[PDB]
Parts: sequence; structure tokens; C-alpha cells
Amino acid sequence: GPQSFVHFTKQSLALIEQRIAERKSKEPKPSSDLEAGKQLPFIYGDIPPGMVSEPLEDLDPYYADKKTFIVLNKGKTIFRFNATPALYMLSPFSPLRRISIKILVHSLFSMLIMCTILTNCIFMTMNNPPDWTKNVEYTFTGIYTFESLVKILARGFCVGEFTFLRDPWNWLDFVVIVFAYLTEFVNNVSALRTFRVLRALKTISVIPGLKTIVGALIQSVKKLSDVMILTVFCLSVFALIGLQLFMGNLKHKCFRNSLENNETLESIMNTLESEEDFRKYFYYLEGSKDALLCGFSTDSGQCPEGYTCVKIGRNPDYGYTSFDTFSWAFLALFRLMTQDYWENLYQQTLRAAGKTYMIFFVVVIFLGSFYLINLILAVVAMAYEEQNQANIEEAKQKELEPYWIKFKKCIYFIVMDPFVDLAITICIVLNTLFMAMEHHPMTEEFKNVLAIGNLVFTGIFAAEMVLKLIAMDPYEYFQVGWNIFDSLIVTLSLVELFLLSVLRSFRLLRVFKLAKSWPTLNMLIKIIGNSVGAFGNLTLVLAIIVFIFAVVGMQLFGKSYKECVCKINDDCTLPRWHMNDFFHSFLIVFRVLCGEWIETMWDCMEVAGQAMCLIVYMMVMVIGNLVVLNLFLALLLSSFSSDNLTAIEEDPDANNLQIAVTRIKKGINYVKQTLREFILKAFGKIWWNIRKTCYKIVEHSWFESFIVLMILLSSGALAFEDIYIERKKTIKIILEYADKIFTYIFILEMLLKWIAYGYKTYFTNAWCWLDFLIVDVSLVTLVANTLGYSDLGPIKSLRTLRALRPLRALSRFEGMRVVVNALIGAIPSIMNVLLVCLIFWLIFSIMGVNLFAGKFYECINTTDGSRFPASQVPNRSECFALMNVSQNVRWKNLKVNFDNVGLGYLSLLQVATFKGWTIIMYAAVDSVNVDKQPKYEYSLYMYIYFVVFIIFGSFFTLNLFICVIIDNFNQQKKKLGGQDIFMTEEQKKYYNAMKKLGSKKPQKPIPRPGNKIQGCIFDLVTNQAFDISIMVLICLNMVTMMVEKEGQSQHMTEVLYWINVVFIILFTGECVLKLISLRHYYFTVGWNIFDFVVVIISIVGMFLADLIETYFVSPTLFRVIRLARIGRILRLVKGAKGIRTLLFALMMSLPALFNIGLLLFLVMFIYAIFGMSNFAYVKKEDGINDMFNFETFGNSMICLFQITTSAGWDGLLAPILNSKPPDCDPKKVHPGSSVEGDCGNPSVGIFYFVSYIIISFLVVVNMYIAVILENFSVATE
Amino acid sequence: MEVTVPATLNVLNGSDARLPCTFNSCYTVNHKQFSLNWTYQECNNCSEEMFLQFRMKIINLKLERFQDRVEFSGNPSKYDVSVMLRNVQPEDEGIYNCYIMNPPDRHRGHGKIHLQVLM
Amino acid sequence: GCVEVDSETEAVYGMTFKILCISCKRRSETNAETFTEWTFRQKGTEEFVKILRYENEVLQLEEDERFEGRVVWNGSRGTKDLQDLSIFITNVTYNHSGDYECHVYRLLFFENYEHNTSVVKKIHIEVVDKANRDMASIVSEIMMYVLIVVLTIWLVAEMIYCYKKIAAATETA
Ligand SMILES: *[C@@H]1O[C@H](CO)[C@@H](O[C@@H]2O[C@H](CO)[C@@H](O)[C@H](O)[C@H]2NC(C)=O)[C@H](O)[C@H]1NC(C)=O
Ligand SMILES: *[C@@H]1O[C@H](CO)[C@@H](O[C@@H]2O[C@H](CO)[C@@H](O)[C@H](O)[C@H]2NC(C)=O)[C@H](O)[C@H]1NC(C)=O
Ligand SMILES: *[C@@H]1O[C@H](CO)[C@@H](O)[C@H](O)[C@H]1NC(C)=O
Ligand SMILES: *[C@@H]1O[C@H](CO)[C@@H](O)[C@H](O)[C@H]1NC(C)=O
Ligand SMILES: *[C@@H]1O[C@H](CO)[C@@H](O)[C@H](O)[C@H]1NC(C)=O
Ligand SMILES: *[C@@H]1O[C@H](CO)[C@@H](O)[C@H](O)[C@H]1NC(C)=O
Ligand SMILES: *[C@@H]1O[C@H](CO)[C@@H](O)[C@H](O)[C@H]1NC(C)=O
Ligand SMILES: *[C@@H]1O[C@H](CO)[C@@H](O)[C@H](O)[C@H]1NC(C)=O
Repeated sequence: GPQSFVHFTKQSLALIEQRIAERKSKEPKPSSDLEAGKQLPFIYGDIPPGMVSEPLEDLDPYYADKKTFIVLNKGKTIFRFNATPALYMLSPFSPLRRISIKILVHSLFSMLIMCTILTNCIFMTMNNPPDWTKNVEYTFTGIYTFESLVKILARGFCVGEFTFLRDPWNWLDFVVIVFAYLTEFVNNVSALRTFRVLRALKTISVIPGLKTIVGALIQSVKKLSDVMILTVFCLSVFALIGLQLFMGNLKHKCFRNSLENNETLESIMNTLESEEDFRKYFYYLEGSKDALLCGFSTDSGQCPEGYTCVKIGRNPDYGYTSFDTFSWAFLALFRLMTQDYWENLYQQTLRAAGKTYMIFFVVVIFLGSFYLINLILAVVAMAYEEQNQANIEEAKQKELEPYWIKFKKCIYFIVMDPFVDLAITICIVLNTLFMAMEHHPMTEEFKNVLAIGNLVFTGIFAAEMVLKLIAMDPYEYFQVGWNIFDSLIVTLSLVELFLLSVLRSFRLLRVFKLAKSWPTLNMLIKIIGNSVGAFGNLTLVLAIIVFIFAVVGMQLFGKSYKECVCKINDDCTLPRWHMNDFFHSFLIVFRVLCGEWIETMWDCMEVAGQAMCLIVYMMVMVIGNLVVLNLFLALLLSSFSSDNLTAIEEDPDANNLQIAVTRIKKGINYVKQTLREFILKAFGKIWWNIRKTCYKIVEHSWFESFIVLMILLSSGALAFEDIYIERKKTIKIILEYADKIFTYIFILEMLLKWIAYGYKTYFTNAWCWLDFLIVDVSLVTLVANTLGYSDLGPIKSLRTLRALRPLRALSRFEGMRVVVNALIGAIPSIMNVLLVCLIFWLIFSIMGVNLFAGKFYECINTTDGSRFPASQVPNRSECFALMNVSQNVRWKNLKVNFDNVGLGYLSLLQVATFKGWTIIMYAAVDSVNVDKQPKYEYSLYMYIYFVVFIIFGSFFTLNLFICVIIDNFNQQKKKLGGQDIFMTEEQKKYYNAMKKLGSKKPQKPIPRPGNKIQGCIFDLVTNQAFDISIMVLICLNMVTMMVEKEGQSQHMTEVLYWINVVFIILFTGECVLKLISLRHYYFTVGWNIFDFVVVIISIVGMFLADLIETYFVSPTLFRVIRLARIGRILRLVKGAKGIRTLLFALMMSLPALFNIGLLLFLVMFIYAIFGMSNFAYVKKEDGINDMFNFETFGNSMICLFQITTSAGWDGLLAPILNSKPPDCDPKKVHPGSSVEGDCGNPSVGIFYFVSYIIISFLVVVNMYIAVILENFSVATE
Repeated sequence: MEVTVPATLNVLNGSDARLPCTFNSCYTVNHKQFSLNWTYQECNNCSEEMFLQFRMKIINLKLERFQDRVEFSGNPSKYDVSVMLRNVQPEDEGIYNCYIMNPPDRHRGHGKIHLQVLM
Repeated sequence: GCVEVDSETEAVYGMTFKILCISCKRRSETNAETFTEWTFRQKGTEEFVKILRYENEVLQLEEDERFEGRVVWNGSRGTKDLQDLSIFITNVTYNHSGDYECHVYRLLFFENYEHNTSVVKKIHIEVVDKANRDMASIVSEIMMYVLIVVLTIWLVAEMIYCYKKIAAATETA
């Protein structure tokens, strides 16, 4: 009804209740389109003018029977009400109620209540409000109170379907105003103040379109039920394992053996309170809070001579890193799963209980910190996608339902499309590369050249702006969106010229002007614009959440961090990362979002209570991470296919570079012919039998097996060559002679292949080229060895290429071949994405080197490492005048900094990875000017550089990479038929078969044995409650395993032993009765097999454990055999179904990750040998110490496994860059060996670690893809 | 270190006077540094006088007119350093001071109490 | 880093010999101050006699007419944290065959107290007229050649067998 608008009058009141009167005298869903909040449809057209914002008749047929009315805005918005008097007082024509509606149905109302809130927040941002802010507080309270009031006497308190209190979001305004009145009248208050924070959550109510956003987040969380259950379960199981193994281990410290005046461990340990007191009796490395660990084994930490390894004291890191009680094990393994500074746990456990406990930390990082995270990112994605899909479907369905003129035209013909634009772009690239040549120790001449260049370029760009501005009118000139940009840039240039350092660097964004001829940069601009465009509300939500958590953290913990600073920092001054300001609170919340959430949490707890710190941090992390994952996913899927679908042609107005390039092939090809025409115008069977033999032999599986075994022996033989080789002299001789034999066999290999396949086919295959190069290396090395040229420079740096010997393995292992082909098919694309990322990071790097370059120098008292305070010695000359009279003073940089664009790229690689960025921010935000001693946070507001950087380079670039990888993989899968690209042909059979195990629904129900007694046993076991009970008692046993702690008591140990015995007895009994029931059928059920096995292992374990402890002595074997019990828990999996399917997905996916694991192991082997050869003699520093280093194959594989997750790689890399003393010493003696010098080579070191981190990143991306596609395949099935 | 004290104290003559000095220090009070300085002064012009303290153990200097009437009646571990005034007279009417230093917290606490006697 | 490698046990006559004695420390970062004594029991005598003492930069040689000018110090230099204590013999004789002990006394420096430990290394020395080649080296060399030759004959045997087979098949074709 387009023209059915009737003022809701006395007759409306009159008519309605006799309708409802006959309904109650005689005793369909409402129009979704017309339901309030949305917009009025176009079917009713326009509204009579005076009828707007008035009580109107009800349109929806469903509500037509009942007694309501609707009021419509000038913005065509539906506001429905109920015609019952408000509080039985305000009838629909009471004059107060009319004007109340007029306010409520008015946009300026929202504008006011929003302009108040967005200033209330800015008032929240202050930690110590001045006395004048009481007035503001009171006025704010008044505005909220009466703006809620205008709701009440219009909407209605509680007597209606539509009445105020009904909407959940009008709960919050009510509660805040009543609490504000309360606290104002009951007059610590910090908890009450936290609810004033709650005000700024009305933001979500006021601005439209976030109601839907938060609804979406809620419905998307609703799906992560079973994954969170399984995360809790798996974390708990590994927590039990870690509890059993390491209970009390991290409490080891080295205690002096020479105590004077009759004391003991106990006698001291009762009377000790200091760090100094603990230093006089334990072993503390220089500059550390915790006591050095130690272990009772040969593969553990070694106490200094004079100390003995004892278990006493407090656990490390204030006492919070432990495996002592179930809860602390949960905390430690959650820290492992989120990989938050897990490498310190890695080193602490290894130093405590030994290196051979590396297997534990491997099984978890592979499973816990990968398989859970993927299951989460896959579930969230899968949800999101369903909603985007339904949304798109719905949107679609709904849509479906005189002289001036002379020279201006002259200049316009001098717009010449093919060429002037190319001149400008080459000017752009020449500028950017000219501005990438700053550096700190830059001479005055370079300074001059750079300045002059900047000036010439500025001039050219400006000239083209003014020329085209006179060319065509500003009315259209300022319509082209790129035009506004250029004008802006020229204006900025002029302002810079006539006056900050940051202002020098807005001439950089011209690099985007190449995006016209650059399609991948167009993709990137599509992401950047999208995040402020069609998904800008979700980014606003992220901003809101960060604000809320920032201010809550400040309100709760702010004072604490100031009364209790001495607990967390020795100098009685606030730490670096604290919650006493709004800005620093924001920084800590940002850091929690990036993923480094313990250390701040330890400080938090140490000053302000474990419970409130824990609840906040866990909540911050979860909520934030969820919202960020949702943003990432959205952008990725929008940009994936929903961004554009090639609706328009490739550069519809053919690209000016493509117009230009035609004039090039017009030029180059024609002129190529003009110089061409002018220059011509001016001027027997036996050999084939040998071939077929050699062909036949090399194909034979005996030969191939021989060569594979040969390759494995070479690979292994490489690993013996370490630092300790001079000790094992016989092995030294054997290895030389075996290497000689090996090269012999391998050249015979070459000769047979050459004659078999022929030179051609052998030279046109990649693997044969690889082997050819390798055996060439071997041959040259051998000959030079036998000719005495065995020590002359490069022929010793050529030997270190023996480490490439394993690279022959890839050509023999199928899985390795299939992974290599899959990863090589996607390099072409990855290269374009990488190059965009590089130019972008180059813009950031020039911003950096302009802001910071040359200012990280600082005097350092090298004995302790404390920079001299800027009260005395504020500058260079002072640092030198100090060294000449004092000592151990140096003007020392950071070695990874911004002194030029290259080191800039390096330091940015550190920041974007969060592994070592902390020292860069610290030494940057301290900066003053070149040749100046820094001051503590003297430039505090440089952290925003890092925040912006972090945001773009880690968040958008990661998105871009992931998008391209997925796209290519889709290509690499779709083209071949859906085949998994990580599985060999036999692996495919296995997978297909393993799939049919997950598809069998029915089985015969085990006919019932005849005899009455066993029949009763049968109908007992097959009853539903039997299993329910058994799993209840399984949980009752799991808790019996949880209740243990550290040093509990003698009595408790026995009493738990006895409960354990009773459970064991019941379980064994169930098993026996079950067997009796399904006689001879027990084994038809794989789960029952598992069960038999566990019962048996468990009985065995109890008995064996008893035996060993009683007669033998073996603590470690005792603990490792008491782990048989853990199997009893794994039967929780039986009853579940939300977990079985997920673990069956992991079982499905296993072989692919097997092949990537093989490739990763081979790469780790090669890099291990490389490290063994080069960095076995570097100094011992940040990451390289007495236990984690490259001196041996075990140590090097430990270090590389650690940085496979990219963890702590800056720490290892830092002691390799040192060179040219005083950083190192090149004339060290190194007893027991002839090598000299103790510092490494920067270039090879940088190559080593950078190369490794990209390759590790690429293989783990492949692992991600494998598990994620497996989950999609299982879930949609 | 905030100090929680009643600014004005009226106690009946001859009765018992509870003079509460308390603080909230986040650091565990340890007797090997924590110090209590118990002083009193009558008129602002007239001089401050010390009667109790705490260096290692509770020290009472047993002053004239403060003799055998003051003993420590609180325990520093639970942040309570209250003292009692036995059988108050008109004389002790004046302004009472409790100075607290609780290392390692640097800020030196200070409570002030006005004691008045009613006939 | 530091590796404790045992000394070689044969010396050729009328030549140079270095008697290796490395004594690492348990933790590499500590700080010590060490000096070393060497005693030497000749083959046939039953008592060990002090021969040389090294303290802080100076080797003090005992007045023994078998080591007048034939030993010069050759371990770690320029420090007091001696960790490689090898000596060098510059002119070997037949009186140098006997039994040795490398007495290293290490006084450590810690946060509040000092340790006086002790380590002893025992070396047996046989002087000879010409250098005998190590048994493992000889066996390894002959093994290298014997595997080389057996692999050659294995391969050629397969070449002849496959040649006969394919040739026969070709005549038949
Ligand atoms: C550099 O730091 C060292 C070590 O902290 C300072 O050396 C201390 O000097 C004072 C007297 O100036 C001595 O009482 C301390 O015992 C010294 N410390 C140690 C560990 O021995 C040195 O003063 C600092 N350098 C300067 C001159 O600022
Ligand atoms: C370097 O630091 C000194 C710090 O003292 C600056 O001040 C000079 O200090 C010297 C030594 O005390 C005095 O003799 C000079 O008179 C001080 N300067 C002035 C202007 O009075 C000094 O200016 C700094 N110079 C630079 C280039 O940083
Ligand atoms: C044990 O302590 C007593 C102090 O009562 C002391 O006299 C005695 O020397 C001590 N014994 C030893 C062996 O130190
Ligand atoms: C250091 O400066 C002082 C002050 O002039 C001077 O006496 C001394 O010789 C200088 N030392 C060196 C090594 O330049
Ligand atoms: C060792 O000394 C003897 C006697 O001086 C001398 O004949 C002999 O040549 C010397 N041999 C060597 C290798 O110095
Ligand atoms: C070697 O020893 C014999 C006796 O044992 C002695 O007569 C002779 O002089 C010694 N020679 C040297 C070179 O010390
Ligand atoms: C060892 O002895 C020889 C012989 O004089 C000498 O040249 C060398 O410097 C000594 N030290 C080392 C480390 O070789
Ligand atoms: C260390 O022990 C040796 C062994 O006798 C002794 O000669 C030396 O004086 C001792 N040094 C100290 C400082 O105790």
C-alpha cells in the first residue's frame, strides 16, 4: 500500500482493543522487511510532510492485530512503539510524550549523544584529572541521565513488548547512570571507575552498523566450541606429561660445597633475604635475576667447579615458570602453544633435565603450537565464509526483488600520452633511488649532491603540475583522484622547502603513482582502501576494543605500578613497559596483540595480584586475537574473489605504458630493420650395445638402492666433523679414506649415467645438473688435495661446500621431489608479491634512516653495560674525554640499526618478526640528535613509527602473501584435478583408503550369548549408561592425576597410590567382563583394542615401577615408565564426537606433513653442517653460550630447531656480526685446535639466518595449507 | 605510603586513648629496615618531641609526663602501629605525630592526629 | 672452544716432540689463576721427579741434566688462566722415554669465595728411531683399495653379463 499512511488517532486507540477483545473472546511471522531499525521501503514512496515523526498507524499485518504504533523519521527509519500509556501515565497523545518522540526520532539526538561520548573517552584518557574536571563529570552525568530520560517517557519503562528495558543495550546506560549516582552518593573506587569505562561501549550503540558487527563476532565465536574443548584437553594431557617429567626440576641451583661455621642447606635457607644473600651462596651469572640452573646428568648444565647441583630455592622468573603443580604446567604449556617467548622455557628445561629432553619440546611445537592454531583459523574462516556467502546471496536476492585558449590547448597537446608520463615515472624511480642513498657517516659532497637532486626533481614534478593545471580546468582537474594526490605532494614539497624531519618524507608516496602500470600494487591498494572502506566498521571496533582495554588496564593497575615499583625494578623506577599512563597502557595492549604477553604479565602479577592480572591478560588476548583474526580473514576473502571478478577489461583505457611500448616496438623493430637493410645494402653396433647395457644397469633397483645407501652414508659421515675431531683420531683417518672412496663411486656413477642417457638428455635435466656440480666439487677438492694445494685460501673456502653433499637426496626421495615441484611451481608469483613488499619496506626504510640514522650511539660502561647518564657526558667529545681518563667506556652502536638502507631492511626484518625489535625501539625512542647521548624516552612518540610499521608490514603484507599463495595453490590443484599436491602416488592410495575408515556408519550388533549369566553381563555392557559411567570414572582418575604437586607429603603419596590401585582394579575388571560378553569378538573394535593395550600397559607399569623403585635405582627411567598411566586419560576421546572428527582430520593429513617434515629435516641438516663449519668459533654471547651453540651436531640441530619457529634468531645472529676488535679477537688460541680468531663473518652470517628464516616460513606455510584444506574437506562432508 | 589516621581525637579524661596510625604499603614489611618514629608536639611554635620508635625492636624512651603510661599496642607486620594512652590527663592534649619509613618504598609516610581531652 | 685432546705417545729420535696436556674448566665463563708442575719418571726408575714449574708468565726448569736446554714452554700464553699446558722438546733423546704427570693447580675466583682444586694428567712416552705408521691408517688404506677393486670387478661382471644377455637378444631379433 503506497498511500496507506493514517495518523494514529483516537480511532486508532478506539479500534485496536476490540480487535484484541474478540481474539480473547474466541480462544504468521512479522514482516521482516518492516521490522524496526531498518529503512522504510520504496513501495510506500515518499511521506506527507507533516506526517513525519508523528504517531502513525501500524503497517505490518502481524502486529496489526495487537496494540502498537510506529513513528517514522525524515530518514525513513522505523521506530515502533506501544500504545499503552507509559507507566500507565503517558497516553499516546499526552503532550509530553509527543515532544519526547520528536526528540527520540531525531538525528541531532544521536549527534549530541555521540559528540558527548567521543569526548567522554578523551576525558577517560587522563590518569590524574585536575580538580576542574568535576564540572565536566557532573555535566556528563546529566547528559546521560536525561538522554536516557527522553527514552523513558516516550518508549516506556517496562510495560511493553517494545519498552526500553527490553533492548539489551539499554541495560548498559541504565546501569552506568545508576552506578554513577550510587558512587556519587555512597561516598577502592577503582572497580567502580572501571564501570565508567563501560560508558565508552555505548559507542557501539550510537553509531549504526556495529550492532551487526558485534553480533557477527558473537555468532562466529559460537562455532569454536569443540576446538576450545580439545585445546583444553590436549593442553591438560601435555601438562600432565610435563608435570610428571619436570616436577621440581627447575628448582635446581648450584650450591657451594665449602660452608664455614657449621652450616647446612637448611640452616642458611631459613635465614636468607636478598639478591646479594642468594649470590653469596648460589651461582649467578653477571647481570641476572635468577640462579643458574644445573642438572644431574652429562647432557645437562654444568656447575662451576666448586658448586654442586641441589634442588632448593624458588623457581625461575619470580616463581611463575615451573612445572611444579598442574596449574603452573598449564600456564607453561599455554605459553608454549602461543609460542610467546617459548625459547626461554626451552633453554631452562634443557639446562635443568638434559638435552635429550628435546623430543618433548618438539612434539608439542609440532602439535600444540601448530595443529591447534590451524584448527582455530580454519574454524573461524569456515564460519566467516558461510556468513559472507549467505550475505552475498541475500544482497543479490533483495536487489533482484582567446590567447588563453590558444596556449592551454597547446599545453594539452604537450600532454602527449605515450611519452611525458614515462618521463615522469622514470623521474619517480630516479628520485626514490636517489633518496635511498642517505647514510650516517655521509660527507659534505654527497650531502650536496643529494640536496641538489632533490631540488631538481621537485622542480620537475611541480612543473608538470602547473602545466597540466593550466592545461585543463581546475573544476575537472580536481576530479581525478590521482590528481588530488599529486597536488598534495607538490604542496607538501613547497612547505618543506620553506621551513620537521618527518616532513621531509612525504615525498615518498609517489611510488604509488607507478601503480597505474603495476597491477599487483593495485591489488595492494585494494586491500588498503578496503580496510577503511567496506570493512571499516570492523576496524573501528578494533580501535574501540583497544581503547577499552587500554583504559581499563590503566584504571586498575596504574597506581599499583607506582606504589610497588620496587618489586619489579631494582632502581626504584618504573619499567619500560607499564600501565601507569594511557599511552603506555596502550603500548602494552598492542604488545599483547602482537603476541608477547608473559613478561608484562609477570610484572603485572608481581605488583597487582595474580587473579586480576590473569583474567585481564587472558581476556585481552582472546578477544583481541579473535577480532584481528576476523579482520585478516575478511580482508583475505574479500580480496580473494569478492574484490573484483574481471568485470572490466585489462586497463580499459589501454595503459599509457602499454601505449608507449607500442611506440617502442614501432621504433626498435623498424630501426632494427633499417640498420639491417642498410648494412646489407652497403655490403659400430657395439657402441649401441654398450649404451643399452649402461641404460639397463642404472635403472635396476639394485643400483638405485646402492646409490641411496651411499648418499645416506656420505650425509652421516659429514656430521662427525666437529670441534672434537682431534680427540677421535681413528675416526679422523677413517673419514678421510671413506670420503675418497665415496668420490670414486660417485664419479663412476657419473660415467655410467653419461653413457646411458647420453650427454643431451643428461644436460637437459635439473637433477643431473645438481649431481654434476656436486661431483665436480668433490673432484676438484680431491685433486687439489693430492697435488698439495690443500690450504691456499679459496680452496679451503671451497671445502666448506662439501656441506652441499646431502643435496643429492632430493633426487631420490619421491616426497622430496613432489614437495620441491609444488614449491617451485609457485615461485614466479611469489616473486612479484615479494618485490612489491620490498619496494614498500623500502619506503619505510627511508622513513627510518631519515628519522634515526646515526643516533643509536651511546657511551656504555662495558663492565656492567649501563649507559652513562646524560647529566654528565651528553656528547661525543665527552665520551672520548672520559675514556682517556676512565676505562671500559665505549661509543657503541647496536650493530643492527638504521645507518643506511641495508641495515634498515635488516632491522625492519627484526621488527616485523618481533624477535629482537625491543632493543631497537628502546634505542630509537631515546634518540636525540646525531653525536648526542640519548635520554630516557626523550622522544617517546616514535613508537608510533613502529606501530604504523607493524600494522602495514606485518598485517597487510602477510595478507597479500597469503592471498597469492592460496591463489597459486588453487591453480596448482585445480589444473591437475583436485589432486593433493603434497602426496606421492602410494601416499594417495593410502589416503584414499584411510578415508574409507572415516565413512563406515553401520556394524552388526554382536549377537547375544545364550547362557543366562553371561547374557546378563552382555545386556549390562551394551547398555548406554555403562560407558557413561566408565567415562565419568575416567574423569575421576584424571583429577587424581591432576591433584599432585611438588613436595606434597608422604601420606598423600600413598593415598593417591591407593586410589590409583583401585581405579586400576576396576578398569581391569571392566575389561575382563567386556571380553567375556563379546567372547571372541572383543577384538572386532579398534577402540577396545586400544583399551586392552592400555589396561595391560598400565598393570605392567604399576608393577614395574614398583620393582624398580624398590630394588633398582633409576629416577629417570622410573619417571619415564610412570607415563604408562597417561594412556588411561586418552579414553576421554571415545565418548566425544566433537574431538574424534578433529583428530581424524589430523590422521588424514599426516603424510603430507610427513613429506614437508622430511624436506625440512634435510634443509636443517645442510644448515647444521654449514653452521658447524663456520660459526663453531664465534664468541659466546647473547644466544650462543656453553650449551646452545654450533660446536657439535647436537647443539647445532638444537639451535636451528629453535629458530625454525623464528624464535630468538636475533640472539644467535648478534654474536656473529661482531668483527674488527674490540668486538672480537682475531688472534685467539682456542686450545686443542689450530684454528685462530674468535669472531665470525657478517655477510655470511646474515645470509645464513635470513635464508633460513624465509625457507622455514615457506615450508610452514605449506604445512598450514595442508592442514587447512584437509579440515575443509572433512568438515564439508 | 598513605597514612590512615583520625585528624581529631577526643578522649574522656582518665579513660583509655586509642591513637591509631596505620599505612598501606605494598611491600612486605621486614623488621630489619622498617622504622617507626613516634613524636608529639603541643603548639605549632613549640618543639617536636620523640617518645617511641622502632629500629630493631620497640624502643620506649620513658619520658617525663609520658612515663609509665605509653606502651606499643600494635604490630607492624599487619600494618598496624597503634599506641594507647593510659588514663589520659588534661596535659597530653596536643598534636600527635607518627612517622613511618618502610624500605624499600622510598616515600616517607606521615600521620597527624589532634588529641583533645574532655572533662 | 676448549677441547681436551690426549697427547701422542711415540717420539722419533733426534727430533722435536710436543707433549700435550689440556685441562679445560667446567664452566667457560669463570675466572681462574693457574700454574703447573711436571714430574717425570724415566723408564726404569721408580720415582717421579719434579722437572718444571710454570707460574704466571715464567717457566722454571728444574736442574736436571736430561732437560737442560731441550724443553721450552709451549702452552697458553700471556694470561694467568692457563688451560692448555703443553711443553715442547727441541732435541729428543733416548733418555726421554718414561712416565709423566701434568700437575695443574687451578685457583678459581668467584662471587665471595675461592676454590683450590687440582687435576693430574699421566702420559707415557716411548722414544723410537724412526716413525712407525699407525695401524689404523695402514688398515684403512688397504681397505680403501680392496673395496675399490671389488667394486670394479662387481661392476664389470654386471657389464659382461648384461652385454651377453642383450647381445643374444639382438641376434635373436
Ligand atoms: C663503570 O662501572 C664500574 C662497575 O660498576 C664502576 O666501578 C665501580 O667504581 C666504584 C668507585 O668509583 C667502586 O666502589 C666499585 O667497586 C666499582 N665496581 C666494581 C664492580 O668494581 C665504575 O665507577 C664505572 N665507571 C665510571 C668511571 O663511571
Ligand atoms: C659537548 O659536551 C659538553 C659538556 O660539558 C658541552 O659543554 C661544554 O663543556 C665543556 C667542558 O665542561 C666546557 O668547557 C664548555 O664551555 C661547554 N660548552 C659551552 C658552550 O659552554 C659542549 O658544548 C658539547 N659540545 C658538543 C659539540 O656537543
Ligand atoms: C658446629 O657448630 C659449633 C657451634 O656450636 C662449632 O663450635 C663447631 O666447630 C661446628 N662444627 C664444625 C665441624 O664446623
Ligand atoms: C687522553 O687524553 C689525555 C688528556 O689530554 C692525554 O693526556 C692522553 O695522552 C690521551 N691519551 C691518548 C691515548 O690519546
Ligand atoms: C740433538 O743434539 C745432538 C747433540 O747436540 C746433536 O748431535 C743432534 O744433531 C741434535 N738433533 C737435533 C734434531 O737437534
Ligand atoms: C742419557 O742417559 C745416560 C744414562 O742413562 C747418560 O750416560 C747419557 O749422558 C744421557 N744422554 C743425554 C744426552 O742426556
Ligand atoms: C712451540 O715451539 C716452537 C719451537 O720453538 C715455537 O716456534 C712455537 O712458537 C711454540 N708455540 C706454538 C704455539 O707453536
Ligand atoms: C693450592 O693448593 C696447592 C697444593 O699444595 C698449594 O701449594 C697452594 O698454596 C694452594 N693455594 C691456595 C691459594 O690455597
